[PDB]
Amino acid sequence: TLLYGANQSSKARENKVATETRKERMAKPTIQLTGADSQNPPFTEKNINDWLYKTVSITGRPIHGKGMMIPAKSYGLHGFEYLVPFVTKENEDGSVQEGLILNLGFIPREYAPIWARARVENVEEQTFTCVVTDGKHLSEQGGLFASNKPCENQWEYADLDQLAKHTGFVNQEQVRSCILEHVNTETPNDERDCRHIDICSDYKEDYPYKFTRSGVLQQPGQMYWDLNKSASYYSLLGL
Amino acid sequence: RNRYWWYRSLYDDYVAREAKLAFGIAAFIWLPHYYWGIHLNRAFEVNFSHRNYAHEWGPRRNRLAHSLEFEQFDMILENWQDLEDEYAQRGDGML
Amino acid sequence: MEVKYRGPSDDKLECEFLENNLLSCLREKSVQDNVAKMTCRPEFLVWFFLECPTKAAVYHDPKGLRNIFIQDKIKQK
Amino acid sequence: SCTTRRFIDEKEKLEYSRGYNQQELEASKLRKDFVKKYIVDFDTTLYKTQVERDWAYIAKREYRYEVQLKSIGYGGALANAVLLWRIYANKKMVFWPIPIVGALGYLYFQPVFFQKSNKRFFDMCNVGEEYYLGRERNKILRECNKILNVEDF
Amino acid sequence: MAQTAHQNRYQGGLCYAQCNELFSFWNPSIQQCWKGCDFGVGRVNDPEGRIEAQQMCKRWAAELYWTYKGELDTIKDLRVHADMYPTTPQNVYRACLAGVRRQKF
Amino acid sequence: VYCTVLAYYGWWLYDRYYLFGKNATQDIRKDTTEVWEKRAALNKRNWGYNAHYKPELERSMKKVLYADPNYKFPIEWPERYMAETKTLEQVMDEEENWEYYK
Amino acid sequence: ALFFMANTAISVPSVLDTSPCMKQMLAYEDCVLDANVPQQEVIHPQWPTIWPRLLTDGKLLEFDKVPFHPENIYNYTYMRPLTKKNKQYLYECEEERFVFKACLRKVISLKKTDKHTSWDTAEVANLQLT
Amino acid sequence: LDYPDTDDTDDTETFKDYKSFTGRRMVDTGIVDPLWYDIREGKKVYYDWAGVNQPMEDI
Repeated sequence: TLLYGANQSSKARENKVATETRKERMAKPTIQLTGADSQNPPFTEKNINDWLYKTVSITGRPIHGKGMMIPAKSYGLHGFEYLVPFVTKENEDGSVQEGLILNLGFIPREYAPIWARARVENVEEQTFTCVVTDGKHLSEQGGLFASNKPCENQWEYADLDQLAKHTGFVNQEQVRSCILEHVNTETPNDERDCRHIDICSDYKEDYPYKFTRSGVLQQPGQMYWDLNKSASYYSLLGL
Repeated sequence: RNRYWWYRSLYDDYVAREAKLAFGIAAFIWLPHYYWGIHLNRAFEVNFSHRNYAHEWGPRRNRLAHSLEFEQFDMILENWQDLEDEYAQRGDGML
Repeated sequence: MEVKYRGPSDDKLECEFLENNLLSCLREKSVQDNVAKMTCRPEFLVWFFLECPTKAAVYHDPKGLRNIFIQDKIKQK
Repeated sequence: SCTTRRFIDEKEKLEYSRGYNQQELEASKLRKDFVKKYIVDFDTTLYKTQVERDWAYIAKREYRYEVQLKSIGYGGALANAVLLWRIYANKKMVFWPIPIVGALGYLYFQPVFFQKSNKRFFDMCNVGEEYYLGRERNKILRECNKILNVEDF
Repeated sequence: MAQTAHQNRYQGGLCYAQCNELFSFWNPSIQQCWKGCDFGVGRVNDPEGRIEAQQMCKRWAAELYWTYKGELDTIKDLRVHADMYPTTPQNVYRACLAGVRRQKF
Repeated sequence: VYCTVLAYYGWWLYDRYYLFGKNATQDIRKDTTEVWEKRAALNKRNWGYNAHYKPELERSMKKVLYADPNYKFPIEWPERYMAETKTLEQVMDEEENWEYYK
Repeated sequence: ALFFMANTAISVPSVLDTSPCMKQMLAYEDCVLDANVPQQEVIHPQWPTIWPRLLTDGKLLEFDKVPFHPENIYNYTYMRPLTKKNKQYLYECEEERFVFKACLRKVISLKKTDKHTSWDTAEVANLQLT
Repeated sequence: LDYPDTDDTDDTETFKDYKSFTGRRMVDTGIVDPLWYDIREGKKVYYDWAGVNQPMEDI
């Protein structure tokens, strides 16, 4: 119990340092990616630490047909994180495509199926301002006795290799490297903002709801205050 | 009342034991129904209040927005007329 | 009334149309509609302030409005 | 709306979970004092205008369900836990854990649920500058804006 | 009495009784007569209140039916009979005036 | 006694319906003139007649204008809901020859 | 019947109108209604600038209208200039018109800034919860 | 394939529609299901996941 509390306190301190680092990274102005630079993004498995948790603005075309729905909960709503294969470069026939994985934000459980929406999704070239992110807490959310079923759209955690295989893009390593979380950079950069998706109380926005700069910094349930509370509780239990 | 009268009023058949035991259980099975009905009645009342507001103050807010836009145009028009006066003074030196 | 939300368009062609209507209205109303033919449509004026916030902010700014007036005068000769 | 209410509830939960700063605590104390006095410590039917009475009663009902009833429920849960412990320990039915531990649980949880939802009750009193309740709320709001160096509604 | 002030005709008092006695039982003018009783409650005794009540009757007739500006001012005969039905603004005005006349207090 | 009470209730309904005038005349004489005048004053309502603008603004010009007993509205209230019976030329001529009081 | 619904929610009040300049708009509209002006463009306080021809000749459209032919009085109402009586009874409504215009201009001067931390939860302050 | 006529069963036209720019984009939007058959030689062969029998031989 005391050992567990000490470990929780150490993890809280490490998470605080990581959150400060991510805030410093995201405070920088967005890096533009248009034209050929979008078709050959600088992100790679080896250089990812340079661009990790860093705001870029990349142009490309999203594929809403093959969207993955990673289970997630946002403000008491059980919905899905809406990952899509983001196509940057492709040949005229369309057989050969390369791109990335784009987290469009939280989409409620009711509207997750394509036939459940009153829209025909736009799959043309669009510019998205996204934070390049490792995609860590999504990959560590499945828990025990949970596993993804691909070859169908069944997901429990963001397994980067399985998502990359599902995308079918040729540049498998770059797709596996990271995901780009659709973010709104006109929001406060503190992790205490307590508005994690770019919405209002009346939810007047349109699904999926993009993240605020505080939402990207937010690890659900593992922030330093939660770990400090857990450490205090376990210290009290032990003593 | 009259026990004998009430014990054979129902077609000379006796169900008084079950009637007596019915009150105790029936005193509690209606609580969830009652509370959810309170919730539904409040929802209906809120919807009727919204209907009244939309019927009455719905049109009025649109006129207020229309007048806001017209007032923005009026401010721009005043500045434009000041510029026109200045251009009337400076015939071509303004350009 | 279940009215859905859609933010200001800021579309290039739509805002060009609305700004042309706004300029026509400014030129007509600045002389109390003494033109031979008046083409101003007041209603579209409203929409100019509902779907072109950038151009509306430019028009409110005194220096931007002065530049717009100078260019319009040059265009009208 | 249900979505608005759920968002408010969950945002309040997140704010209480992360912490409450120092100036935020001062502003919360001011808001809680105003709400407590003008709603809980006053008969909301004694205001002059109908708007004040209606919306003060709405705020008081929100307080009753979100603080009074929630604190009663949580204190009763704590009393039930202590009661089960005492019944198991004494191997017989006991009655003392209900009143005493229920009152202690209510006194422990009422400040918690009041601190969690202080802004919700404070904002529900925004009937307008034309009314006495609205004027007092606006004065307290200006003080809180001075403390927090922000602007609220 | 959908347009009137009382739930039942018995709450109207002596004025509604006189309105009932004025027209036949199938005549809908009675209700209009009742409205006259509503207009001259605190006005009949006041010398200008009576004129105000007559103006109220004119406004009521103008609101019920389409009317022209001089139409209600050139009526030759303001008397009513049992078989007078509120088919015209003139008839509505006459019934309302008759109701006003029968409002004691 | 149930039959007697039912018969009394039925007769009461019958008498209330058929002797409305007599009942109302008897009721009108149970109170003096002053009481009936007070009741009539309590029940006095405008019913929506002459509901013109009531100036709440303190600097409003129409406030002082309405306080003036000689103020003439452009048209009488019952005439605000009546169709015009004269030609547009006559209307414009009368309005252009109109002169303000005071 | 008597208590079939078993409850009535009298606690929920009428929706409070929280519009910025609604009171001034209604006051100005009542005043203009008092003037008894055939032209409806006078409903907007900005009519002298938006439709200045109301004060000169009344020609508000360049023959691009569809109100039918001038056969009755109730035609071309906007194509009818304000008369002396209309102008007087509209001038009597000048202070309320000015107050409405001032309220509109002040509302226009209000801009959303970065200190509005309560913007995402402004419904509670707007009193939308009953 | 194309039985009895292309007016009724326009298999080749639909095959070309799915294999063109508009068809690929419509499938990308997710509102249109993928093509359920392949025209191999002169035979329309339904995929296994289509859940239908193969067309009868034209004897």
